[PDB]
Amino acid sequence: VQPNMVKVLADTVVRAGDLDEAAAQEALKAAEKALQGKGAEFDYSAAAARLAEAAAQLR
Amino acid sequence: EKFRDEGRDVLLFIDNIYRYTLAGTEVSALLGRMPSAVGYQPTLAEEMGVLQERITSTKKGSITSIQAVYVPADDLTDPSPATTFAHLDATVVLSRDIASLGIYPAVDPLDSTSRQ
Amino acid sequence: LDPLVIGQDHYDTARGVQYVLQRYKELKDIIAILGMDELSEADKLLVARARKIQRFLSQPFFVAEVFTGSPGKYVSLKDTIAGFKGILNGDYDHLPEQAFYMVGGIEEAVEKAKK
Amino acid sequence: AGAKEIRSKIASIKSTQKITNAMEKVAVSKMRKAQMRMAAGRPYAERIRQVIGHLANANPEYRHPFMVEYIVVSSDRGLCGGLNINLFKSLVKDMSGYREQGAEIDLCVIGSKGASFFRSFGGNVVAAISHLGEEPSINDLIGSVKVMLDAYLEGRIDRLFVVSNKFVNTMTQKPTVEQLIPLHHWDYLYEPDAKSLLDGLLVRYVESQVYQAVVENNACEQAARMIAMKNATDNAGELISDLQLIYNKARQAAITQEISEIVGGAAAV
Amino acid sequence: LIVYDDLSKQAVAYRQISLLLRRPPGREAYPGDVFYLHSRLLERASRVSEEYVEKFTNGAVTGKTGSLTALPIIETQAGDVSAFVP
Amino acid sequence: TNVISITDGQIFLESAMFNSGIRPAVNAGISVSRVGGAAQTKIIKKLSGGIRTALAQYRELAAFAQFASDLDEATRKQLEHGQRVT
Repeated sequence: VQPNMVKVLADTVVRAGDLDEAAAQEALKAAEKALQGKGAEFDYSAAAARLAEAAAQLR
Repeated sequence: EKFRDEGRDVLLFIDNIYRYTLAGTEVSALLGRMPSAVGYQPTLAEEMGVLQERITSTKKGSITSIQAVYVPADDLTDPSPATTFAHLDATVVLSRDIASLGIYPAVDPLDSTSRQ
Repeated sequence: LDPLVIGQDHYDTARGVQYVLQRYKELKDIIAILGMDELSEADKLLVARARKIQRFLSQPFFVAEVFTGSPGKYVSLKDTIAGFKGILNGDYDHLPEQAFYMVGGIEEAVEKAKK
Repeated sequence: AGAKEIRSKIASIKSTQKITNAMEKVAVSKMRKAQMRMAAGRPYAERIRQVIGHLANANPEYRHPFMVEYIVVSSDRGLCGGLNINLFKSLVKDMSGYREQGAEIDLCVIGSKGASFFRSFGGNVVAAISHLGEEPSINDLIGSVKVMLDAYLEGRIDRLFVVSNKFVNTMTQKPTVEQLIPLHHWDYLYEPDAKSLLDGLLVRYVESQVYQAVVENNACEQAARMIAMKNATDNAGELISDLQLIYNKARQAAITQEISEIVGGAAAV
Repeated sequence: LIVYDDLSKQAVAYRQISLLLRRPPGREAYPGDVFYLHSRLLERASRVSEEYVEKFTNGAVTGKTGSLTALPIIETQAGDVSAFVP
Repeated sequence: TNVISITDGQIFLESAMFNSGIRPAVNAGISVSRVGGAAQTKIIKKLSGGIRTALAQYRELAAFAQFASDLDEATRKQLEHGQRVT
């Protein structure tokens, strides 16, 4: 509130400690990855260049 | 040819040049001659040349010709269209779409062409 | 082209090359309309090896030197089997597709990739 | 074999060309629905930014951890004209940069095509959401956003960013990375304490930026799908034209062969 | 009004007679005058002027135009309109 | 196909290149001369070898050229040289 303006910044859902935590835990559980890996991802160029050439030929 | 010899420039309109080719195919079959590619007469190019070579510009006058062309099975590579296109100097294409807009004449300025 | 005439190593290498090229030929219409990016992760790897095999089959001849300028190459049966077996096993998945074009033996594809 | 098989292939490709032509206009229609949803969510975010600016300047007594020193958006379906590939290509440049610095990286995933990429190269995903509608709801993003906010409060993350495509124009989708967490004569009547208010508004601000990134990526997706189905319609036209030339050759050859057999049989009888 | 339920069957009957008479065959084994067969028939279907009717009837019928409308039927094979008789 | 089996090479003229403004529409990609390599003069033989490769480098990039301005310096210089030789 200000003397010449009234702003209501509403929320679409009712936030709360259980709902706020449950959605976070469900986002961990949804990432059910048997083998996490390492992240080195050394195949970057071999994959990026293959798709760069393939995507050019299509148009 | 008589009007050309009077010193004039003349217009010769042919209702359909495909029917001239077919009449030659029919006569060739009646006379028993051995048929050529796609069933046309063996004389296809000579019969077209005998007609088309008289239509020219000479020292006395000229004959210019407007010929309606039918394309069998929409195939531009068929012997009849292919033999005819060797003699044509210009192609005027009439469009149903241009006529729908109220423009007349309905010539398609993009599809129509000329060797001139 | 029989196991009792040429041995199992040659026979399986030749059969492996034909299987990859046949599967690549089946995908041609799909690749032409939708491009390579819509294929499965298995088909993408096979198409990449098919393109390398297809290029490694090329060879500059000693009678073709007048046409281009490149020197001719003679490749032994041992070197031929070793190159295609390595490409089928995936030993060259990192080298670029143009390194296999017009190079005789497989070791020359490794040197061409340095440029 | 002959003309019959070619005529069947032409009809098959023609039937496919008719729907890819329709799908282009459907993608344009859905692009406009996404663009109106992008504009509808702006007033809330700009006003929350205006409140935090004064509520932090006027209160030098407290500094929130977010004011002192990746979430990846992707599609759930096919027909994307390089949209996801151009984004991953742009991300790998910054992840490689973090490894030249020697820093560890945490990743969050939105959409089914993003999960498949990291799974094919061994990337460590801390959280993941998928199968969202073409018109998403902010309540689904709360989970994935909180896991990333907690990792900042726990000191596990120094900086956080949202990786998504931006709508430059209807013909240009730009892949981008935007920093999320690290951001005049009167004062407010703070009902609760100003510290309690700052803690809640900063969380609403970050969630709103992620929702805006997700909705703008969906607008970019429909624009990419329009181009892909336009290209598919044009590519099918070239195949139809080539098959028609092959068909006409078979049509002419069949007539020539039948006439040769009839003339050959009548010469013998 | 006249209906020819199958002009393609009339063409097949004329082709049979022509081949049995040993006349030279053309495309699809039809004789050189198969176009003239159907054209000679179909050009009779027409509308004639009042002067034609007045001349034909020796003035018994005046100020009226006569006509013959035709509805020939042809059968195609798998939608192929490029066949010789069609 | 019969005449190609008799002659010592062929010059192919392409309709697409001719309608695109390239009037001497020789299709370098498939046009070839078997005995002519031994026939060129020393000056044309030495300068032509560098030019046929430039057109080959353009052949793979010509359609894609409109969105190739942001690629590596090697691709951009090969394309720019290919457009000038064309």
